[PDB]
Amino acid sequence: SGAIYVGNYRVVNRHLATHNDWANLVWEDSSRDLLVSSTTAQGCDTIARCDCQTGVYYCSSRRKHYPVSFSKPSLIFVEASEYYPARYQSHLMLAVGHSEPGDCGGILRCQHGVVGIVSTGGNGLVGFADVRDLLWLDEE
Ligand SMILES: COc1ccccc1-c1nnco1
Ligand SMILES: [Zn+2]
Repeated sequence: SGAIYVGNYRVVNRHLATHNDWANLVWEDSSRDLLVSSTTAQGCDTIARCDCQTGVYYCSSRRKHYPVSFSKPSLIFVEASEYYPARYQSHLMLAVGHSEPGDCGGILRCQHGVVGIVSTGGNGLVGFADVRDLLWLDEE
């Protein structure tokens, strides 16, 4: 689990969104596993605006933050797992690292702020849903 709280937005994995998120929907995209809902209180997370490929992510299944190199946001095949079917996911970045389903929502951060959230895993890779292209999270 986990979310990004920027301005009056809450950013979550689409597959973990709650009824409240859907009842306060701003934007969602199945292809990216992202959903954004509106918040009553202002958040303080800063979204990275950059093309960094190094950062640190939170892995809840190890209670650890790991430094990682990560790839460019791309359209990648995600294999079937115990709880989820095989599908293509867009705006996905991969790193070599540990990820289990319950790690979804863990923050990836660089020196510029939040890059994205854990979204996929398998075969010793961790996949992150990028948010750095969603420039509107910074306004309105
Ligand atoms: C961090 O995510 C995973 C790690 C391992 C296996 C599957 C997943 C996953 N796939 N879709 C959602 O979670
Ligand atoms: Zn950066």
